[PDB]
Amino acid sequence: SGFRKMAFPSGKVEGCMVQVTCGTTTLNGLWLDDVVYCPRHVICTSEDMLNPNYEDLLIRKSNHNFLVQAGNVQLRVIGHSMQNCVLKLKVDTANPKTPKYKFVRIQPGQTFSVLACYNGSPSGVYQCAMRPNFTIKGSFLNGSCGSVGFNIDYDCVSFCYMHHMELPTGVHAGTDLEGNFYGPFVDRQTAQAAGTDTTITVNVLAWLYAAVINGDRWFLNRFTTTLNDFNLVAMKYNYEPLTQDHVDILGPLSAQTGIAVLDMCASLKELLQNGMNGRTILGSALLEDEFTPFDVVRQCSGVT
Amino acid sequence: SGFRKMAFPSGKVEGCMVQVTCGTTTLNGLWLDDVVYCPRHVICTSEDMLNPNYEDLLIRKSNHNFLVQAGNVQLRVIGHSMQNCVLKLKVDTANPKTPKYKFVRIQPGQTFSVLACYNGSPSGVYQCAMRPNFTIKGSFLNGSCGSVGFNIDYDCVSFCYMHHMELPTGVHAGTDLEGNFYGPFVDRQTAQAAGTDTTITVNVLAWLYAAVINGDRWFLNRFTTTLNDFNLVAMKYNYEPLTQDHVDILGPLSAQTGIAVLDMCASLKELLQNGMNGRTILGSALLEDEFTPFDVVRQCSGVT
Ligand SMILES: O=C(Nc1ccc(N(Cc2ccsc2)C(=O)Cn2nnc3ccccc32)cc1)C1CC1
Ligand SMILES: O=C(Nc1ccc(N(Cc2ccsc2)C(=O)Cn2nnc3ccccc32)cc1)C1CC1
Repeated sequence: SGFRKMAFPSGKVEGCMVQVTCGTTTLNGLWLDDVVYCPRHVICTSEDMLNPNYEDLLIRKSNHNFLVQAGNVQLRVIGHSMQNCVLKLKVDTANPKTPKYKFVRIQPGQTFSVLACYNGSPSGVYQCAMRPNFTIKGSFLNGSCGSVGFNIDYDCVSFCYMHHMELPTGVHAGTDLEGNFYGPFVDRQTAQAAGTDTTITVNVLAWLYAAVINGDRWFLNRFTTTLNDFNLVAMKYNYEPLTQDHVDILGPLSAQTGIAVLDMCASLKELLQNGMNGRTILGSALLEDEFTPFDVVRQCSGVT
Repeated sequence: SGFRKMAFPSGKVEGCMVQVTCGTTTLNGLWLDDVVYCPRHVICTSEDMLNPNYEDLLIRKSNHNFLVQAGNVQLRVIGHSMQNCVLKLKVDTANPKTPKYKFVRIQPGQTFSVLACYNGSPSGVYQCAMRPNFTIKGSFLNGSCGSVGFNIDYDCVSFCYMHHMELPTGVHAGTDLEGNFYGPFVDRQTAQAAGTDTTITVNVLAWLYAAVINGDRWFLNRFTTTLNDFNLVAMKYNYEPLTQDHVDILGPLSAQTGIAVLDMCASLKELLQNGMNGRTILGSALLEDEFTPFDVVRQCSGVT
């Protein structure tokens, strides 16, 4: 028992991190097979971030201008190309530590682990959620760009995120591994405000089921609700509207605990209306929304 | 910016996890050089956990009774010995993935990452603190025993914890890598209650400095306090008494922010007395105590 914000073991990803330097700028790259993936803003100078013309900036760069170092060994760059907001540096050596992998574009509300890196070296790993407003609340300092987000299914690493920027609000924006930004963000040093950060209702419910499984049950009540009644309350508290698809994914947790999804919704409704009253749930004094129903099942069953 | 409960990259530890089976029981072992370390209760049956005589139980076991598998390859056991509550299985092959390592016995209040494993395979990584009552609030299911806690300094892995048991209260107990239990716990299926779980005051203060660095400052006040005045309040709220050594370790954070340690203590005092008033600090509605002053500095500087 016990419930923790658990990240995937990062070893398979650590073996892919490299350092990419272009002129004065150094950031992280992801080396898979004979390609190194990195944010295209690696080619930008101080007077560029303001309004960069990446096509015009990339014209002044050749294969030899991109310095890729893996550990203490230099990789030879034989090709370079821009795909949306990422650069793909073709190297002459396939990464011998390349795991089985996929590039996936995750849905808002889904979770992933981030391996924060600096100068191609890993510093830490933590679990994140893609917010409904397509930002992530990460922990990144200058030099962390190119750090990636991922999920792992047995031996396959699904890369879903690459870190590119920090908005003036301290939240983070980035792309999938095809270089497409999550949300409306652009790789430009401009005021870009994130939209309303709504709570991932399906995840809070999954976490409430995790709490019941692990012994925290004070919040269980004698009430029930309907999807429409619950959604009226969810709207007021800037919670995502719950759908029948959400109810369906909560099915295994509902079956395991014997608490119908709508009864758990009624517990959530009362917690939203009345607060925690100074109490805690799984060591938290607020409703946790960064565990999907899949994460709860995985952690409560021990999937390796 | 941003602040997260970050764990160390687990790759160096993943390469050490093996599966150890003795009779019907399977748990995790740690393979470093030519030795596999695992909890000695791997030799116990159902009618043993109640009151096991490990010396008498180990007498009926030979090198061939301990099955050690690393991935899909079997290791040959050429020696076995019991050191306190761990078994040391000498194997004929040095682990080719053995990192530079140390065995350290951590102090209560210090933090570490846990690589949770099942059948020698890693499932996840999370950050823990050794509670002042020598328990850890982990996430472990049956089969997780032998999972280890560790810290990493550049390339050196300091192993500090090995998981052995879950107390009837859902908290976890374990040993250092010499097999000595943290706290008064014994590897026996008996009621063993943990003592009072006090809050790690030096860590809450370090987290409050992390909050100021990352922009959360509503809790800063116009007051100050003394060590004795603060400790009167800390006693009432089951917080660890703050010492001059604690003040000294908070020194770099105090210097970075320009907020004297005793002024931060006065903010903590008011938060203890008046609560959060429905507000949050670094996305938490309670005072976080599982970040040491070293963790805050490391995360806020980007040590890899
Ligand atoms: O100034 C340089 N580069 C350089 C500067 C800023 C950035 N930007 C914005 C940007 C994006 C596309 S263009 C400009 C970031 O937000 C990067 N970021 N991400 N997480 C951060 C956390 C803290 C601080 C910065 C962080 C990206 C690149 C060269 C070294 C001289
Ligand atoms: O029953 C067997 N072994 C077997 C049973 C219990 C245990 N024990 C207590 C114990 C310790 C020394 S003696 C008995 C644990 O607390 C292990 N633990 N740790 N985390 C857990 C989280 C959830 C459940 C159990 C957990 C250790 C070993 C053999 C497979 C048949």
